[PDB]
Amino acid sequence: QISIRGIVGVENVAELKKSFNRHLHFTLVKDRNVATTRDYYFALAHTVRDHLVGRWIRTQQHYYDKCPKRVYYLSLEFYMGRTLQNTMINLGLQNACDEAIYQLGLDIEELEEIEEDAGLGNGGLGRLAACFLDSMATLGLAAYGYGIRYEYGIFNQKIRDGWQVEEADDWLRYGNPWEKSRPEFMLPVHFYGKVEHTNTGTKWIDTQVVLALPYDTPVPGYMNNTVNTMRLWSARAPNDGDYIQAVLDRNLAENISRVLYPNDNFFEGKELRLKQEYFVVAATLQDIIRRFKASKFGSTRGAGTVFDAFPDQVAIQLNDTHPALAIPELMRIFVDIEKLPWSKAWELTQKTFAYTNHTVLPEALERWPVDLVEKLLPRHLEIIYEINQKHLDRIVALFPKDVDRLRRMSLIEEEGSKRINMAHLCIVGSHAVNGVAKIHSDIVKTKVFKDFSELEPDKFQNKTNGITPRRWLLLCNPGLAELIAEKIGEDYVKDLSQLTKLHSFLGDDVFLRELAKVKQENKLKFSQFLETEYKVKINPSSMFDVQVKRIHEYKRQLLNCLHVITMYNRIKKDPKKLFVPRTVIIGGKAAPGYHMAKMIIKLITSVADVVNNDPMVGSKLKVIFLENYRVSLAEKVIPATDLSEQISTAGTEASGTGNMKFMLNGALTIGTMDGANVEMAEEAGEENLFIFGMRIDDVAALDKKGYEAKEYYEALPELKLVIDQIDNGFFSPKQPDLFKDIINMLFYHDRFKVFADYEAYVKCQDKVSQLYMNPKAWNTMVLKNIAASGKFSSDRTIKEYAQNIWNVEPS
Amino acid sequence: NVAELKKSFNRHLHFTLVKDRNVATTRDYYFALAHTVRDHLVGRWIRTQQHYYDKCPKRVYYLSLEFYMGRTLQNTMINLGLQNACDEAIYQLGLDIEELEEIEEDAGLGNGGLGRLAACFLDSMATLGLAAYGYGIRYEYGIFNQKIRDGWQVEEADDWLRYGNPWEKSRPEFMLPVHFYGKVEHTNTGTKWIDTQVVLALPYDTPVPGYMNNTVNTMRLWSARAPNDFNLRDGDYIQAVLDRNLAENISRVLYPNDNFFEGKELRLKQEYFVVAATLQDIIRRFKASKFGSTGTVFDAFPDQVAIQLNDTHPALAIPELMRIFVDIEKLPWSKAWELTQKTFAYTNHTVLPEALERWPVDLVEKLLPRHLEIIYEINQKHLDRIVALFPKDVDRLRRMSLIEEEGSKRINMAHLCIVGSHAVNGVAKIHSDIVKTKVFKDFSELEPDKFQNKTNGITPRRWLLLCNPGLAELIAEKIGEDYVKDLSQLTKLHSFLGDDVFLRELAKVKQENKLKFSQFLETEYKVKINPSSMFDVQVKRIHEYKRQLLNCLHVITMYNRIKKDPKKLFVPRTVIIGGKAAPGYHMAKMIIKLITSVADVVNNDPMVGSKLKVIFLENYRVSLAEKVIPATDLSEQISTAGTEASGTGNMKFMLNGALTIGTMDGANVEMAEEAGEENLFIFGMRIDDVAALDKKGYEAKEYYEALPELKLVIDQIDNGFFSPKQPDLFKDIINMLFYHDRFKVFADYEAYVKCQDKVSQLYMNPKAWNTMVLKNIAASGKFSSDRTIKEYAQNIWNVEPS
Ligand SMILES: Cc1cc(C)c(NC(=O)Nc2cc3ccccc3cc2C(=O)N[C@H](C(=O)O)[C@@H](C)OC(C)(C)C)c(C)c1
Ligand SMILES: Cc1cc(C)c(NC(=O)Nc2cc3ccccc3cc2C(=O)N[C@H](C(=O)O)[C@@H](C)OC(C)(C)C)c(C)c1
Ligand SMILES: Cc1cc(C)c(NC(=O)Nc2cc3ccccc3cc2C(=O)N[C@H](C(=O)O)[C@@H](C)OC(C)(C)C)c(C)c1
Ligand SMILES: *Cc1c(COP(=O)(O)O)cnc(C)c1O
Ligand SMILES: *Cc1c(COP(=O)(O)O)cnc(C)c1O
Ligand SMILES: CC(=O)N[C@@H]1O[C@H](CO)[C@@H](O)[C@H](O)[C@H]1O
Ligand SMILES: CC(=O)N[C@@H]1O[C@H](CO)[C@@H](O)[C@H](O)[C@H]1O
Ligand SMILES: Cn1c(=O)c2c(ncn2C)n(C)c1=O
Ligand SMILES: Cn1c(=O)c2c(ncn2C)n(C)c1=O
Repeated sequence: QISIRGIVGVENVAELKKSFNRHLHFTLVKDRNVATTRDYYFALAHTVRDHLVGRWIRTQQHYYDKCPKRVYYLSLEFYMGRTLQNTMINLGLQNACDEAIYQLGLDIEELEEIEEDAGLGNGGLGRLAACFLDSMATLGLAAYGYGIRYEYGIFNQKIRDGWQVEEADDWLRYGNPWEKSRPEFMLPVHFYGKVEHTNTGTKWIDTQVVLALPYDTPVPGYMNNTVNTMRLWSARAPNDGDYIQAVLDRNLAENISRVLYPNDNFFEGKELRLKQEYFVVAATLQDIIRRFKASKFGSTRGAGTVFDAFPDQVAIQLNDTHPALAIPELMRIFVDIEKLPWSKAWELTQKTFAYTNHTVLPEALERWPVDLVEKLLPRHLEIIYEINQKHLDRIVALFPKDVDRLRRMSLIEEEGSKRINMAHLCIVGSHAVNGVAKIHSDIVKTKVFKDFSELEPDKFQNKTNGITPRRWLLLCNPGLAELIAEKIGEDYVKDLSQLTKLHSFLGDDVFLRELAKVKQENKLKFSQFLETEYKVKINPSSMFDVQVKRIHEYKRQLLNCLHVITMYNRIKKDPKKLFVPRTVIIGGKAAPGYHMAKMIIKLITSVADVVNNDPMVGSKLKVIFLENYRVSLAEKVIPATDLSEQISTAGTEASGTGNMKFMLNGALTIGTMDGANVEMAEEAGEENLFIFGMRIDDVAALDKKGYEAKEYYEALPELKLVIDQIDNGFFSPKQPDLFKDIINMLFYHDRFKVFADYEAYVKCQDKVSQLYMNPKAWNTMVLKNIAASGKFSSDRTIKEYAQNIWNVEPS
Repeated sequence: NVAELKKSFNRHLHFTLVKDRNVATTRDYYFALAHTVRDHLVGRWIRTQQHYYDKCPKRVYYLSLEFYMGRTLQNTMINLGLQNACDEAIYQLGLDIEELEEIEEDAGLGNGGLGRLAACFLDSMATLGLAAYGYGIRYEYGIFNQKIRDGWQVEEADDWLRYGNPWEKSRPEFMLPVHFYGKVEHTNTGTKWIDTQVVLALPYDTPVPGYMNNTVNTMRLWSARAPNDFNLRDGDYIQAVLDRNLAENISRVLYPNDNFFEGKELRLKQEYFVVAATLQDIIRRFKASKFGSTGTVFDAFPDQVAIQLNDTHPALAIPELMRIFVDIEKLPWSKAWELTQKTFAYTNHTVLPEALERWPVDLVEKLLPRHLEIIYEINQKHLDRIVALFPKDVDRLRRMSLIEEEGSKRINMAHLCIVGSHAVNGVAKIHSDIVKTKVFKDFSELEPDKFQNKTNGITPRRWLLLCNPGLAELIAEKIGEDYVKDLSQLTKLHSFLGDDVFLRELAKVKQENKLKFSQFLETEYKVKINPSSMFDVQVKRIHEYKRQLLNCLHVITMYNRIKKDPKKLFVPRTVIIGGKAAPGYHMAKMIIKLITSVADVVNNDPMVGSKLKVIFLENYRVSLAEKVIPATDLSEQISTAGTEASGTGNMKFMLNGALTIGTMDGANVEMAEEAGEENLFIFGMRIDDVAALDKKGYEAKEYYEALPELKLVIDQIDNGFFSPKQPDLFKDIINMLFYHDRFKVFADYEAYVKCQDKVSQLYMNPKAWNTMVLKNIAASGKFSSDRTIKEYAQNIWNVEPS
């Protein structure tokens, strides 16, 4: 990275200070005598952005000059977090900027903390897109992310009287120094209208128009010359009763990009959401085609622009089914506008698109009513019906007698209200389909889409998820990054598999102590934060037991809560008995319409109030509901964690990525054999994780036999006490019936079988406590996790997409 | 200097626009230049703020719902002395600065004269070194863009901020809360206005450079935003977020009415919004000042603050200041009221009844319950004094009340402004006299010294140096450039009377302007323009009182004369009429359609040819005014006597070498006083003649029957000559002219046409024409807004130019 001492190094810092002062003066228009911390943040942000402009421009020129095949990552979500520190690190500028800011008499941490998260995602899906952008830039791929510039991202969460409340995430209030508005590149998007079938062919007419205006954010590679782009579209009314009302009604078009739908793993079939999906797809495809036509591969024949080489120059990855409309939109452009024959257009379409499936939970599946699609996108409905007809004609030819197979494989679900199965659309319109962990990809291929995989074996793949070690180690845990570098060099950042070199320090007491010291420093720093936000006295010798992720029945924060109450009851039963102290932290947002998740939050805060204030418990056990969990807060809590809770019901968590973050940062994992937890066990050795509970076949057996929650309740005395306390008002004395809905769910409607894993979970937790009392054995197991975490770099993931799906090479 | 401007341009294109030159747009170049120029005033902007903090001059706050600012690039270059160096830098970069200048959107945050006065005043106050800020609303959409479709006005949203605004700086850190609705409790710790809805006011600051000095003042415009904090009093999450639009709608769009009151609740919200944010900001600045430390600190407030109310639109400033002083700062009513009167002054801009702001009490009670209480108390103490002085005069109470009781009760906002201000002024001598001695006679009798005149003015930066550099240069070469800061120096040009070499130079400047504008006209309208024709121009908002219709009758009169005798001598004219109609103003829209209909016939009649062409000049606005005004030979200023409070277009034309045809109305009267009445083409009824015809009764039919030329014109309009596919299209106009014409179009037709004949005669004698032009230009000095501001400063604000 850029030097700070010596002749040149002194000048580097000098220039940065000069640029900072120039921005404060000319850009912010403030004298130092009236400037605030926020002004200083913005002055530094502009200074840092200026430092990547040369590479950003040169990267665009390079892609134009050499025509590498381009990768377009199309997603409704990019969960980017804060940009300042990540950019400084990737540009090799952090040391120099740190020094400049220090010499100016300012506190760099304070400036960095001013920045709002770009919270343009819900959880793992959106964050995967963000990690992927970093990795694709670091590997030199010609890759752009395309999404929506929501005016409001994921809501800011507060807790009031123990319940979640939502506030608007007004992240653009003070502006965004990391985007460049580019209205000259605006493109039209059409809605409603009708289809006309005339002598000149099929026309989509009488439509309403909304403009898509792009905003570009730079995506710097780690220590290279690549600066890629994230292009996010914002909706505007076209410029073309009551004049005043007509002007105000421009708000209706602009509402398309107003707010991120705050649902994680849950389908809500709202018209505004469908508009968002078509909006991002239509603007993105027009932009991609425009760039292709301007490129050196752009050429024209009698029949118009030649698209033969389009899939040799363009790969589009569909992040879940949310941008599934890209398939019929590309066909619409090829057939209605460019006049290609259907067969040729369909062939080009399949070669262009690949689809990533991110969940098998039924409630998450996009099934759009046909009548809604007919109203909003009539031509796309026609095109989808035609795709389905030609799809089913092939199936009839292959399997003349199998009538049910046609029903199973149709893109249309015909019962009651007819709906479009967007996953089926994505499968037939793409050349590759992948899941996000071995266990999940297998379920996708061999169970959920069995009929499709049988006819096209080689279509279905696995690409196990990953995380970027820039944000999720170098940035969030500089202490650990430094320790690792001291022992094995700094080449691990670009090749994370080099972490296996840490195995040379097995049995090295000095290293095991240094590792523990890093964790302790992180815990002390985070404990400062906790004690300023919450009325709690944190026991500094306690095990930090952490479950942070979106609040879900399938992720089973509720199971964790049952264990918290169990520990509480053991303490009250035997005050003098040995207890390994814990700070139990549970955090995450509930989708605002998700009743059971909101009840689970209230249960946790209610339990916390009892546990934290019981003088017989004291420093043995404290419980924190960590508010407003999001990317920047994840960067704080993850490095401070000793035990990572990854306890989804086997078969429900497609991959997980929080699990990987915790593993890389020195926490041990308690979890089920679900998602990538299975592969973490493969890499580190199963005995080096705290694995428990039903596996996917055990869940299947219990489903076959039939799940009777009451049997576990009657059989397990400790469970009985916990449940009776919750049901009878022990945790809600002013409102004894408060948790009725949770009890009813647990006993009669628990699709995720909390009680069935309780016994194994509590036994497993007891083993965790035992190991924690032996620091040498604890930290030895930690070392074995960190040293085996290399597979989970998103650089590895991206190389696999590049080689086996996109057909592009790292550069 | 040139070398560094080029370097700065390139740095902004690279780092600010993030563009390689190989993919740059013309707009990119405009923005790179705009940032380069803005950078040159930042030092003085910051140091001006420091200076006002350090030395504590009394501050002037110009509070207006409108700032009709036009474009900023050229104006800034001129005031900083950078225009010539920028032109050369841009030329060396292979570009044309005039092309870049055309990229900029107008800041069209006004309707017409009232908003443009505020803009001229900001330039003048900065040039004179006054510690002055303009306070208004940052409308997301300004005055609509006007298109003409099938001869009719159509409106398009003025999306002026689409590509950003390089001449503002957002300052969300200085946001302030504004309250609406709610209810009042009169508690033992004071009156509390509670359970209100809150809207945040986010300020955006635009620099206001003085001409060639060290002053850069500020225009601070507020933008509405929804609050974020959760309230325990707090449905669908998505809908709740979308509904933030409702609060943000307050600053969405300028109400596009000129001289017309529309009592919409959203407009009332706009008025309170600008007032509450502005007063809060002024008090914050006051408390932080050296005078903020001190029996109350506010004793010095009116020695440190003047607030000027631009018309009654920010009238709520009076009860708002009382609310803050009494409810928040805990001052006794008597002290608060004393301080309030000494702080505020009010400018009245019209006596037309349809323009008068009268808010229904029930609307104010709902939206601003505490302000209604305060207005009632102001009124009670007001009427108590009147009863004490005139115990037997019951009707005088009715006349002077702030409340009109007749059925639907309403608040007379002008009355509120009068009682709560120490000074009230009209905007030209004729108008200020009517305001004092007729409209508000009851008030002036009790407080004679309260009522003043301040005749309007225009800035000679935008309206001479910028719009007409040839004329500015020519004047400067003869008498130096002291006239820019003291326009009365133009009287020195009188000495060049009889200098035929100079008169030819003057004529050549006009001719160059005409050729350039002819190119614009041929580009935009594809009509062939006769270079030797008199450019006869009426540009201003479309109004019955401004009488574009009367002009149209003269146009048709000329057409008919040509068709009746094609061999006869005819002095050729290009007749240009332009202006926007308020969208709800039916008659204005009919008048536009009549003009475009007449134009279509006149322009395409082969018997007429190059003798006469007619243009409806589309999308009239500040930047287009700068193009047409310098190209004008004859300026039309033909409002009915007593209806135009002042006018300012009239002054612009006079400064730029046009002769004026007009009535003795508004400032036209003072233009005649300065230049000599014989050097204007004055015609028609005077204010006393209009009163006499009102007394007698106006019967339009009598003029129609007595004047053969009028009859022909009217019958043609009436019977479909100008609308053959829609013979009765103009029925509404005809009905109005005969039975409901409050502005007496026919009554001035004869004098108007006879006057127009004299203009044509003079235009055939270039020496005599240009002699009269010189006498107009040389007598235009009074109409500098620098003169106007000096008088406000001395006689109203009590501040000294610096
Ligand atoms: C309208 C405006 C214009 C400019 C150029 C600035 N930037 C700026 O540096 N202004 C100031 C510089 C100062 C330097 C030395 C001493 C005092 C200075 C004051 C300002 C300045 O504009 N003061 C501000 C003002 O007068 O509105 C704010 C910060 O002060 C209050 C909160 C009390 C109202 C600011 C902050 C506002
Ligand atoms: C996303 C983005 C990023 C950057 C850094 C820029 N700015 C910029 O200068 N870009 C380019 C520079 C080039 C220099 C030499 C040769 C080619 C260059 C191309 C670009 C560039 O980004 N080209 C743009 C693009 O690829 O989207 C536009 C202008 O081209 C199309 C309209 C055809 C799509 C632009 C304009 C867009
Ligand atoms: C034959 C002829 C030639 C030309 C060039 C013109 N154009 C024109 O406007 N010419 C003049 C411009 C002047 C400008 C300022 C001062 C004096 C000017 C004089 C003329 C000019 O040519 N004057 C002529 C002359 O002196 O004979 C005629 C037009 O003037 C009278 C009608 C009074 C006889 C005209 C109008 C006629
Ligand atoms: C990584 C991350 C997630 C994904 O976590 P899982 O435990 O895999 O569900 C969700 N939210 C945030 C803020 C994250 O950083
Ligand atoms: C100066 C001006 C006005 C005022 O013109 P009047 O003829 O005095 O009514 C109105 N609109 C614009 C754009 C102006 O420049
Ligand atoms: C639909 C959706 O958000 N799915 C989520 O996707 C992420 C990223 O692949 C997975 O890690 C996670 O297990 C899964 O729940
Ligand atoms: C209410 C309103 O806009 N009034 C206008 O104000 C301007 C500026 O004072 C005058 O010149 C003009 O005659 C008058 O019509
Ligand atoms: C029942 N339900 C919801 O209602 C819901 C949800 N996520 C958001 N919402 C509204 N999930 C995951 C869910 O299971
Ligand atoms: C009747 N009327 C209007 O209706 C109107 C207007 N200005 C705007 N509107 C709507 N004027 C001046 C007017 O006289």
